[PDB]
Amino acid sequence: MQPRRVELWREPSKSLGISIVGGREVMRGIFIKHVLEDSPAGKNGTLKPGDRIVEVDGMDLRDASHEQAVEAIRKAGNPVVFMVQSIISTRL
Amino acid sequence: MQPRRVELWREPSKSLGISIVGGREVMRGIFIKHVLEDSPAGKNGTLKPGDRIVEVDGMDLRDASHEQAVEAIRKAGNPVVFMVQSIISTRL
Repeated sequence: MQPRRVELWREPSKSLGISIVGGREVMRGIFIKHVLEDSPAGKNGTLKPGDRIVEVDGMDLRDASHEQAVEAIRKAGNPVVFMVQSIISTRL
Repeated sequence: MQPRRVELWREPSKSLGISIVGGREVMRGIFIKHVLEDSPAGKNGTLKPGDRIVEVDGMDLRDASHEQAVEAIRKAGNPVVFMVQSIISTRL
């Protein structure tokens, strides 16, 4: 599907509620591993496992390292603005 | 972590309870996207989102296409035997 914008509003003393994997190579891109249901990301509802993170707070992450992505997200203000894109998957 | 063996026992009229992403390139490797809690994969308990699928029922999937992996899993007997390896992730 098409790339889309996600604005995560931080909550004090809570993590955003995502885990990320990947980065600059079995998984070059940066992707969402998990989303905690009872969390900012869960409450948002539009960020999903398997979503590729293409930008965070204006910074291009399309050829980024795991560290650059982690850093971009941690140093983002509020809201944390992602551009994400879903990847094709198969249910078995 | 180390590669490990997972034996999924199929249940009649139920899907295995996994979704997979990736394949032969933002995600070259084959990885578990989702595991349904109330399913064979969920009941097993040892297969997790973010796990790289390296073999299925004896077939090497280390340079496999999405289609080859889907096919390997669908054509597997019972139990469906995976070799998987976790990838590093970061919680935010």
